[PDB]
Amino acid sequence: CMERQLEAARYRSDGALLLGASSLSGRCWAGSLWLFKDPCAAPNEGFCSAGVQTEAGVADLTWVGERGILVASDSGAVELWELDENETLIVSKFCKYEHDDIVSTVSVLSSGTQAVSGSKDICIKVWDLAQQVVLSSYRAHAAQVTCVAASPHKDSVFLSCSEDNRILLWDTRCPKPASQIGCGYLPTSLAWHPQQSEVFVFGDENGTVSLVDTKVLSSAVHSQCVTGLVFSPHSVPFLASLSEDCSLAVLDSSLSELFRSQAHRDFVRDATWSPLNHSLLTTVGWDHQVVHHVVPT
Amino acid sequence: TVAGQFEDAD
Amino acid sequence: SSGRDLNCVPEIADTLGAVAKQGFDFLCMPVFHPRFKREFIQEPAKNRPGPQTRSDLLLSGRDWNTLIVGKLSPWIRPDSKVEKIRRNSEAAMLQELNFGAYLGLPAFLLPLNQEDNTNLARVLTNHIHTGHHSSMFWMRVPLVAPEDLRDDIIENAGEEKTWMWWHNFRTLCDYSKRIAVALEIGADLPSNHVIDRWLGEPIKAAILPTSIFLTNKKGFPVLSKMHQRLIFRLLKLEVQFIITGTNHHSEKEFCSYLQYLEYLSQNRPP
Repeated sequence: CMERQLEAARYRSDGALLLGASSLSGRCWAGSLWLFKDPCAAPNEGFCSAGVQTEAGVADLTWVGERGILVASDSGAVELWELDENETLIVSKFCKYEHDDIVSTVSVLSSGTQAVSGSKDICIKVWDLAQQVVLSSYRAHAAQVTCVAASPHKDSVFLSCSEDNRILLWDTRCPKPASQIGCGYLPTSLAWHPQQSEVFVFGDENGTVSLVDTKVLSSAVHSQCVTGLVFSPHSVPFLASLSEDCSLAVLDSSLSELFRSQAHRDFVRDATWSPLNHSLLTTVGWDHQVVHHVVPT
Repeated sequence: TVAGQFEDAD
Repeated sequence: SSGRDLNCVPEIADTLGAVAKQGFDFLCMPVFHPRFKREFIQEPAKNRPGPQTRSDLLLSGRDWNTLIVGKLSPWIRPDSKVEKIRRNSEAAMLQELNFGAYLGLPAFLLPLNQEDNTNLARVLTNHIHTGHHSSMFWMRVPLVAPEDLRDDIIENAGEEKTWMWWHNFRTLCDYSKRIAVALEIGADLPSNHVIDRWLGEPIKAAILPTSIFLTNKKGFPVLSKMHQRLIFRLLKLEVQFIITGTNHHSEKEFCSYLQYLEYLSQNRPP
């Protein structure tokens, strides 16, 4: 049986669906990861394509290609699992305890051979997956790192947000790699516009979503802290936002609400547009529900 | 145990 | 006289046994899951069914009273600027403190990371005046504020402030004897006067992150010749130590981090 609370739900180009879940209450606090060839079948453990247990909770995960998951563990570890050739087992590749606290999130740089992570130890670290070692570490923030987002357009650049009202852009290619970008209330989630080089959106704890250019336009969309943002795969994105109000809001390019849903009965924890039909959504929250929304577009 | 196991670093 | 301060506990029995085998004698664990945020006002989140925390039957009553030390959830911000966040933080803090008392934890850790904690003091005093004398309240506080320790990596962009934070908190709580300090040691140390003043406080525990340990020729972890003075002066105070972090010296076992700390104690000046 799988742990109740789903933590993340990430699609892959083929169409499979990877659900990382953890049991935040009860006797055991372990975690697990599941892979479904047919997303609709989930979360029934019997219909899962593959699955495995992990020693500690899965704070956040991310695909690293056609096979490979970079899992962030609350045990202060950054694990890398790799699926078998036939995609029947989730094998482990390496686990590194290089953080002194829970790892909030991890992202994969555009090149795909490197990754980044930030922890509640107010520290960020950049990893090389092939060398399975840490290249650089930065205690730039003065508080716990809340979110990290690698640029999908150009390599070696990423955004970081912390609980000290700082939004730092990074460029490791040059000395003094960190800058500061601002407009307020603490940032809580970040996303990069996929079809634009330097336009990115960030949410604040009050439920307001703002659109900024690296070289601001805001809207009140939620009544509580935004937990994530995921741009749509279309040629004209349809940014989707979820918050602790147990609500989903799909917005236009001008941050005007276009569709809303409340099928979840608890915290919505992740959403991801399907890569087979751009109209299908797929959201998971701690209510142990996986909901597919036919967003109008 | 090891000679200098607690010896001070430079 | 040492603790591990683990922020992840897959299974309580396993973690406790492993920590005991490493030479420690008490464990600093989170009573609630650090990431299990809870809502207390707005539906439907307030109706979250099922258990909210591991049952207390897992350990004998004596075990809770002596070996475990609670830690407040990291997502609780009583002094936040958002009213809903503030109320959620207050409710969560009260619930966690009440659960800690129910278990009978000898000590409980609370973090200080911001210059304003008036609401936290209010909540803590409201809790203290309930009538249970079971537990103390260690207040984590660093020597150097994070804002003064950042690596100066940003391009776009006074040491007593931490003691000012401690003083304001303890005066808000009316010098209650149940409030003690859990001084946290950073890589760099402040001037001699700051530490001398800091040693005049009721420090009950000291936190030594593994990140501050140097490396000896052989390879085992070791402290610098200036940290030794502070450790000795604390030992004179008979303060408890809490080795936190991970095995930065991966080659050696975590037990080493503590064995060295014993070498100082048995080599203390006569």
